[PDB]
Amino acid sequence: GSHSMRYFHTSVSRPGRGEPRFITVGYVDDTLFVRFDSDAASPREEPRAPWIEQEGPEYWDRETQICKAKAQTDREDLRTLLRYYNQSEAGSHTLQNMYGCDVGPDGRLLRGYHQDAYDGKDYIALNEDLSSWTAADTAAQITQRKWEAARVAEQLRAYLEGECVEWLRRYLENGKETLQRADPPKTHVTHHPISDHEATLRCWALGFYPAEITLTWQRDGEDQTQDTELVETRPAGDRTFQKWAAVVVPSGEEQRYTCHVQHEGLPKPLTLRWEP
Amino acid sequence: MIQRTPKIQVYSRHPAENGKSNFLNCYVSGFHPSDIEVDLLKNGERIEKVEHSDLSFSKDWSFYLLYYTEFTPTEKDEYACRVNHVTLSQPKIVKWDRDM
Amino acid sequence: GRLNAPIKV
Ligand SMILES: [Cl-]
Repeated sequence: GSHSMRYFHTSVSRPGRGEPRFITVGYVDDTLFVRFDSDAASPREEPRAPWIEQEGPEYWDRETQICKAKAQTDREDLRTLLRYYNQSEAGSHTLQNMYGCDVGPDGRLLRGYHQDAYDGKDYIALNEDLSSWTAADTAAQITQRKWEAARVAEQLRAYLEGECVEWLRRYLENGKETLQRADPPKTHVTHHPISDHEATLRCWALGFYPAEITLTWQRDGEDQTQDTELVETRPAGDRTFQKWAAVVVPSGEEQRYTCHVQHEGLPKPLTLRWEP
Repeated sequence: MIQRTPKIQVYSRHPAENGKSNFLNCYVSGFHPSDIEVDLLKNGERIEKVEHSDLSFSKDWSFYLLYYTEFTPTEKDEYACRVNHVTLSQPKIVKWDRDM
Repeated sequence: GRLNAPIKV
């Protein structure tokens, strides 16, 4: 189907405790494949998926150089942002960046991204045109002016439409065993008495990849959204994900409730009921 | 400074079977700032050598981490996750429940 | 593979 490649970056200042820590990770879809941490003993970008291990020494050297240089520019950026926000040097602050591409089944660019956040808030984002910017505030407009002057968007567009897309195609081929395999959810319903008057029904989805899934409960065919406890999809640690959805069911109503499961690894959505 | 308190889930990699080796996970998500402390506990005492994922974040910029260790559940042993973050006035302890 | 263009705010 469609696919994505994303790089995530976080720098966190720590005044009086050395220089900001820089951590970046790369994903294809929901698969982590590279990481770099400036607090490592010998910081290098390191593989995290089997299909990237075959890249040769020039790849790792180049990627490591890019990471180290971004750690440095982020430290300069944290200093600039203290100025732009009139902040003191005393506190810890955070700078986040994400960029990458989404492609369709034919490998063509669907959308590119490049966006930043400061202290957990949107700061500046490249728009979907890959040519203009959305600045969150008057500080980010100062950045936008500089990036317009320097034609930064054009350099990002060139990467996002070219290299980004081409790397993702390469990775999807080299990783075709796993990146191009959906693992469907393993599903079941459990029953948990609460009192004489009610019990929880919990609908489980386990072992699935990728992470996107829809789990819902209906009663007499009506969605129970407001009355469903839906936990965040969570990693199992074996590449796969888990999720559950629970409803509080009055005594004797169990067969009126149905759980519905949608996932790309399922040829047809599933319907499940409690089976005593 | 904005702050977002962590969501916390403590759970196993596979459905628990007493006496069968498994992994105990604590997934913390939705939080800001990124400074967070997470322990895994066995009968109230910290488990040594717990590993964790590298810091990453969601579409909304909020951070997430997975802490994990091998464990072999039994009928009587109690497991938990203890989290500290600036949004919390005291550490939050979430007990492991094999039915969640 | 990563973007190589240095960018400062
Ligand atoms: Cl470094």
